[PDB]
Amino acid sequence: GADREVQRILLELLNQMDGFDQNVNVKVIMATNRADTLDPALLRPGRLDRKIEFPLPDRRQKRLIFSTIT
Amino acid sequence: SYDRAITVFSPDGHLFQVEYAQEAVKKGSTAVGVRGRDIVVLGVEKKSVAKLQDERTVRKICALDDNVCMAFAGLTADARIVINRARVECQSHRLTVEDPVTVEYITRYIASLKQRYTQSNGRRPFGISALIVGFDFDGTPRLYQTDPSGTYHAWKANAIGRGAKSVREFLEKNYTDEAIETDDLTIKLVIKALLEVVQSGGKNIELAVMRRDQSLKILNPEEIEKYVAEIEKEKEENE
Amino acid sequence: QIHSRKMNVSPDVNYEELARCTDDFNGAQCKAVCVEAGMIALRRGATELTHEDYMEGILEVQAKKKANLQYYA
Amino acid sequence: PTRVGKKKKKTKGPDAASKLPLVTPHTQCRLKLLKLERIKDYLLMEEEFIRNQEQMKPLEEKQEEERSKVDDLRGTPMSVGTLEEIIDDNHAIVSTSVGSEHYVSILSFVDKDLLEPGCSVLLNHKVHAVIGVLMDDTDPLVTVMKVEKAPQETYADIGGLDNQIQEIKESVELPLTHPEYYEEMGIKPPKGVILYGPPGTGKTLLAKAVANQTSATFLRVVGSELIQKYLGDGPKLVRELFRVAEEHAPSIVFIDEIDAIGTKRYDSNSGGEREIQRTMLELLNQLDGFDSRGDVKVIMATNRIETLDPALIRPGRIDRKIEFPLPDEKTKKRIFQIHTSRMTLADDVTLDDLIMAKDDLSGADIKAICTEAGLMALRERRMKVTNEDFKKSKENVLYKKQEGTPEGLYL
Amino acid sequence: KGVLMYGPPGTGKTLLARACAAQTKATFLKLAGPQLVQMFIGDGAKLVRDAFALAKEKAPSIIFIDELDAIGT
Amino acid sequence: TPNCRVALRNDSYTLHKILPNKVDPLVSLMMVEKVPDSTYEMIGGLDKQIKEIKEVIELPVKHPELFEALGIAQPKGVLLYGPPGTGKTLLARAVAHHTDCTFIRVSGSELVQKFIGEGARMVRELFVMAREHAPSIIFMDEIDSIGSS
Amino acid sequence: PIRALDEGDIALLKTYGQSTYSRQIKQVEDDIQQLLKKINELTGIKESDTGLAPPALWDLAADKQTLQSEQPLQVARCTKIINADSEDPKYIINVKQFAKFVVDLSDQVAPTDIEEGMRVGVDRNKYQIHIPLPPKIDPTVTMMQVEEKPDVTYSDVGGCKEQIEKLREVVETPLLHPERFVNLGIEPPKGVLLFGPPGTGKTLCARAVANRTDACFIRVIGSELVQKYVGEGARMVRELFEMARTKKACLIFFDEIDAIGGARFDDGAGGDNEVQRTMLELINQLDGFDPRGNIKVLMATNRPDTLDPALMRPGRLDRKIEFSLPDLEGRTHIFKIHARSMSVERDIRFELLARLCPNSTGAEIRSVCTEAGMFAIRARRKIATEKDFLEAVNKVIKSYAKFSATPRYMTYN
Amino acid sequence: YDRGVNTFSPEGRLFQVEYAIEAIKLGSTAIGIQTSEGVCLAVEKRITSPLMEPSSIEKIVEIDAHIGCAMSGLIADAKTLIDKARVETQNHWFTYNETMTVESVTQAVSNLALQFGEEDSRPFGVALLFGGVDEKGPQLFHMDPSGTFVQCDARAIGSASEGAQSSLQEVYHKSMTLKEAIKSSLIILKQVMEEKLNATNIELATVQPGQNFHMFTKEELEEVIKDI
Ligand SMILES: Nc1ncnc2c1ncn2[C@@H]1O[C@H](COP(=O)(O)OP(=O)(O)OP(=O)(O)O)[C@@H](O)[C@H]1O
Ligand SMILES: Nc1ncnc2c1ncn2[C@@H]1O[C@H](COP(=O)(O)OP(=O)(O)OP(=O)(O)O)[C@@H](O)[C@H]1O
Ligand SMILES: Nc1ncnc2c1ncn2[C@@H]1O[C@H](COP(=O)(O)OP(=O)(O)OP(=O)(O)O)[C@@H](O)[C@H]1O
Ligand SMILES: [Mg+2]
Ligand SMILES: [Mg+2]
Ligand SMILES: [Mg+2]
Repeated sequence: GADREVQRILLELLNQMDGFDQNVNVKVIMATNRADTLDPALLRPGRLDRKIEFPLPDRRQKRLIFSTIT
Repeated sequence: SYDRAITVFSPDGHLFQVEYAQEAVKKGSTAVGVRGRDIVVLGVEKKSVAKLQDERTVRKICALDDNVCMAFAGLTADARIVINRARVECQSHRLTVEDPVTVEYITRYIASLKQRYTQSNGRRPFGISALIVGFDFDGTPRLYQTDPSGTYHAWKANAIGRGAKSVREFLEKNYTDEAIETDDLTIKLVIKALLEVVQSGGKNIELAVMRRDQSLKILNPEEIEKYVAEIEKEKEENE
Repeated sequence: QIHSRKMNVSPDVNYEELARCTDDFNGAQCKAVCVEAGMIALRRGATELTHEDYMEGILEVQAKKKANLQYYA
Repeated sequence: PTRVGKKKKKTKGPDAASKLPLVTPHTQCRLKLLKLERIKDYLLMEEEFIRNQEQMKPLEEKQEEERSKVDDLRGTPMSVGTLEEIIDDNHAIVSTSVGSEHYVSILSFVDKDLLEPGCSVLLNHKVHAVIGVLMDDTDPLVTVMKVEKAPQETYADIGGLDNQIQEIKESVELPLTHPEYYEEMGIKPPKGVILYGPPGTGKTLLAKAVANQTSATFLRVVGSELIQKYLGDGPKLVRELFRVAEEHAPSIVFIDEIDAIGTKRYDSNSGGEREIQRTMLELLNQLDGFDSRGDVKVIMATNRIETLDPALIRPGRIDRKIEFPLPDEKTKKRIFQIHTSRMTLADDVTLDDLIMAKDDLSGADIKAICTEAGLMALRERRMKVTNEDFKKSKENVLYKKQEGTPEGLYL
Repeated sequence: KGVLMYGPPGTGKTLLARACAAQTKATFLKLAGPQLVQMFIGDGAKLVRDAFALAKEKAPSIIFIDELDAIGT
Repeated sequence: TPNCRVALRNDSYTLHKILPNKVDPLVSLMMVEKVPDSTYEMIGGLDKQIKEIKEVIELPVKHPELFEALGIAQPKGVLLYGPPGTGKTLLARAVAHHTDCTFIRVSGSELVQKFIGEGARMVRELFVMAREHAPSIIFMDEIDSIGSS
Repeated sequence: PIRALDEGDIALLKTYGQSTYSRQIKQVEDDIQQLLKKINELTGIKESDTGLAPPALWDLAADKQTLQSEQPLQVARCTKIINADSEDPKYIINVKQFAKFVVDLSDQVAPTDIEEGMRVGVDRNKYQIHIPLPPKIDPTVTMMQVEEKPDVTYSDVGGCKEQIEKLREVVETPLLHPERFVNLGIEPPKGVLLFGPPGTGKTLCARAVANRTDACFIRVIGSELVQKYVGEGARMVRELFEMARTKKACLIFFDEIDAIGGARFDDGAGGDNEVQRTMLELINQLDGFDPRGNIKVLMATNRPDTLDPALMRPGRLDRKIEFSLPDLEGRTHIFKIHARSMSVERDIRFELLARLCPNSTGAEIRSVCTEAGMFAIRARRKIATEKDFLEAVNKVIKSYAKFSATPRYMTYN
Repeated sequence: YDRGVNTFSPEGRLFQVEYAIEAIKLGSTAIGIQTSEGVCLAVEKRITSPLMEPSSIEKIVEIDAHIGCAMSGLIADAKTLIDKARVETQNHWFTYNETMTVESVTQAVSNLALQFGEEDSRPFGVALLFGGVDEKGPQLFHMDPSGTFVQCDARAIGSASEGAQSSLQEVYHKSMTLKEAIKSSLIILKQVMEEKLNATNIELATVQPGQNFHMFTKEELEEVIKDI
């Protein structure tokens, strides 16, 4: 019990994102830790079109964060 | 409900791991066998060939000596070892004692081999059940069977495999007090008993006979087709 | 003996027998042994107790029961 | 006295359907044209006889002075109350719907014998006095659960289950039709019967077939009908349902899927499981109420039996446990005989071949094959059904569940 | 002002505390554990404070608490 | 009438009027009231699946006497399944646009509400609301919820 | 190669096959089911009763001596009293469905008999106490204090005589001989709970000594102590333990105490919604008002989970009497019980039966005796044979119980 | 606790051997009576099928030409103990030119009835009755999987053990004869079995002093049945 309660909150989220109704002009921004864990039904486009990875920095972006703080 | 060791008794006194091996017998192919007046016979239920393989390597009936036969159920891995072992013992007996091997001696060996193999941990018991047929002991036809517990036992007619209970109930209403002489009549008994197969395709039967003096005679699927025709012909006359 | 003051006890009581036979017992169970000994003497209707009645009370507390067990000659 | 209260003065209302179950040609024949037009004749006349009944009654009544004034002596919006206790001095203590309890008078025209604690009465608004006792009427929730129409076909509909059909007929139909046998040995009939097994086997069929051919009042309760949320509505209905079953016939109470109302009795302190559990407990109590059950038979039916409360399963409550297995290769011949009867069967088919190749399909599997093979003939534009439609129906319907076997491992 | 008695079982937990106020007469005040536990919400805490404040109004009174491990968790 | 509500005069409790529209609480997304979202032609590449569903919805409803003449029971249940998400919803919305029939949308997780009871009784109150508009098609979203095991 | 069906192709199916009787048989069946409906709303027979009396005796009653009960008589409610005060009433009273009130008595009474926990007549507006009423004596106790002989013989529960001997010593010996207690110097035990497997003889050993008491006996329904309204079940268990302690030599039998039970001295007791109202009030009145009583109370349940150590603290409950299975001779006695009263053969032996019943209850033993009779009904019989019982034991025990796989036996003979 | 023979209870005990005694209880019944004229012996067959050949079911085996045997419980454990008991009398004759006495047979048998965990396997599942005529007259003995060896005057084991022993103490006395005790035995057998007793349900075995041959009855058994 109550682990299918977590699992059905996914399903209600999947329905009101890609059900019949197609609620236009609403926008969904999600952010996680490690995202290899999660459900592939989220990751299909039409629902979660944009896949953006943040690196740590790299070099030439250490410079830019050094600039903006100092 | 401890069923995870072989050296433990239940609080009502059982060995469930011995009991679970006999359930693996019931997923095996059926085989029956009767003894006759002079000619013994046994038959098997052969499964369907899958159209792209050779069928001389699916052997389910073997001979240990020149005068004793064998039919089994269960799983073919454990069956191959017991066959290969018992061919040695019926040969080594002949060396130590110059007689041919009686049908009763070789079943005590197979049962005792399955016996001592049950007792120690780390020795998963043989999930097969054998039928041993031979008119070998001085013109006397006999048939026995084994059991995964390791208990050899003598019948006069037998059935194993999936749904043997239907066949064993069938034979008690069919095996007459009339000892079926005229040995094609005795073969007609087995082919009619295996005509009450789980499927009874007609072309899926392999019967093996022994006329107590020859070698093993595997029948051919034209002679066996002749006996299936006369069974349906004589059954139509009964109406 | 404090708890057995209020009942008819046979005055043949070996407390050395009662001291060592008790093990892993609190005084709650030791009170219970004395009352259960008196209840068994009521079952047979005897007026008095015995050390065996305390030993029978010991078997009654943790619910033991014996027999002949045919391992033990 | 000897015959105290003469046993609640109460009749029974059985079913009214099974008007004429003799349509026995079962085909396009002039007999069924003649049979049904006879049935049309008797129903039109029974319509026209009662039409003339409310027609030719010149009465034009004038009410009696005593009855007309008492109807105005009572209030016009009468309210329904409940007796709790009685003091015989023309005033007693009753209860409202909310439970407010009032020392109201009772009027001296109420037929002061029907006053028993638990009986329903009528009340006023001003002084809330007992105007008149109401007859033992129930809520609309239980009246839906009383069957009006005999549903479907008789024991010829099912495809061979006769080892178990002869069991239930001994436990239900035989004690009602012929209770001579039991008194010949002084043996009481069994009380409760549980039907269990794999699904799609015919548990609901045998419930419908008994409800077809019976003279009992058949009550239909399905599981989670019986669960509500107003803190007493659960155990109230069980008392009301078996009061109705007591006052009416030697009766049959069919409760279906009691696994949704009984499993092993855990008692978490949260007030969600108690309402289940209090209702669960009182049904088991009202089962063995033993006051006067008056031959009320109870039939219960689930799929799994292992997840049940063992207090239900024990004898004393329920005496019969019946398995409905996946049958055989023999009664399959009868189900294929039945479900292919009303269709133009072509003479190329060997339906034994389908029974031959398979071992564990059910009755609902067979009916799905018979519908699908008929649909395949419509696809290739036919009426008769070849062998090939049954081949394509067997492949299309069956392969959705079959998973897991050690092929090659055995032989 | 807080001294705690503990041991394997009692007969020695209550019994020593029974021995404590038997010969110390300074206004003994016993209190048990689930006697605080009511269906009344908060009247556990109400009875805790009001009995303590009553024992504070008495000048020599000591406070006993019986099976505090019923809520000592 | 069954489940008949009446207008009751609040003073003297007299029957003011028979009220129509027998009880339908929370039937909002049921009978959608606006169909056009996607058409029958814009799917593509799924023609066999379209043909089977039309044979099980449109064929039994438009011509019931064909099955009566043949002597089989008409089917009523369809399970659609596909792992990644491939057209499961469009084909339902196309039938929603092209049926000329009462069409009920139930994303089933909305029958759990909070209470003992209430989450179940509306299922009974659902099919009688579908029986009222007697030609009907009821749709389930995502039975990986209620209906598991 | 799939083809679907055009509109002309529909007409091929719909035409062919009895185009003379197709609709001719069908619309007759169609409109007759319409006619089944049209009879039913045309009939609509249903009529009322409304419980009136014959007008021979109520016409003079229906005179002004109804209005003399309308306008002079009142509509007063009933309540309970928490407590009182001295020299001045200031009474505290709960409707408990409405609020609790601080009220007065009306002038028609004396302040004597307005004691605590009493039903009183309460004004609708000023809420004054009008008439004190009894606690509704006595259907709250005597409807389960039946004081009636039950039909259970002493020879019915034979075979468990030592568990009976425990209960015969605990119950009977103080109630009729509290003299050897003085002759020895002891006092009787005053607490016994029963638990064990269902259908063992729990209610039997209760009802057998309820038959052999010649005295007051009370059986208590476990769900009766569970009530719908909050604060109502405790009020009942008040009234039970008060008016049972009045008369002497009585017995109370609690049964199915699972609903009112649970360990309240231990980890749980996080309940407190009308179950603990019953529970806390009963453990209040179990001690406190019982030093050296006369009325013994017995509990019985199927679940040994719900043991309270506060009950099992001595003073409330003392002894754990549980019931067991019969060895053989108890079983063979029970088979003779359930078969002496039916049409049997005079030559069957029952010791052969109890061999085949290793772990079984008398509920199952009774079920075999009924089932064996059912086999006699299958054929034309009127007396049971040996094999009738032998099929019944196979049908009951060797089918659903803990033994299967009978054909693969061949290891034991 | 139990789950293994290398473990004690807090009270005693096993808890493993106790379960081995339970495995005897589902065997077939068997009665032997010691009498000064000789030891008789009886058993019940419990045949399942008519196709099942009856003489392959052994319950009386011949240990030696003056000692019989009777078993219950597990057949698989029994065939090992029968095999050694024939060898132990045979070695004793080889090195002493004499017959091993009936008591000292079972000493050799019990010496690996108790070896099950005493090496450096499970206990057996079989109880035995040994009857024989040695130099001290006729003897009857009984053992168990716990190796507890004892002498009995008239013993009955297997299923219906307690039901036989209660009835069997009623009729036994010291001055019985052999022909009396045979028909005294099978009266108890038809009381405790379930089928009608005939010539196919039971079999006998008697050993006499002067009749070291023929520990058996072969269809003279039909004559004893009608002498009921
Ligand atoms: N033995 C049978 N003979 C004829 N028809 C059968 C049989 N078994 C099943 N059927 C068909 O299967 C359908 C469903 O059977 P039914 O629902 O009664 O089985 P069930 O065990 O009640 O299944 P569930 O428990 O899932 O409801 C019936 O309408 C019937 O037509
Ligand atoms: N076969 C197809 N033809 C045309 N468009 C498709 C197809 N499959 C998916 N799409 C596109 O994918 C989008 C989402 O389709 P849909 O909502 O059916 O996903 P789904 O199959 O319901 O997924 P899930 O059931 O896993 O949520 C739609 O906008 C649709 O245009
Ligand atoms: N020991 C016994 N001796 C005689 N009859 C018995 C015995 N045990 C059970 N019975 C039979 O079973 C019935 C008694 O069951 P009992 O009243 O003990 O059930 P119970 O303990 O009340 O069950 P539960 O505890 O589940 O309510 C009697 O009708 C009797 O025929
Ligand atoms: Mg069903
Ligand atoms: Mg979707
Ligand atoms: Mg009971």
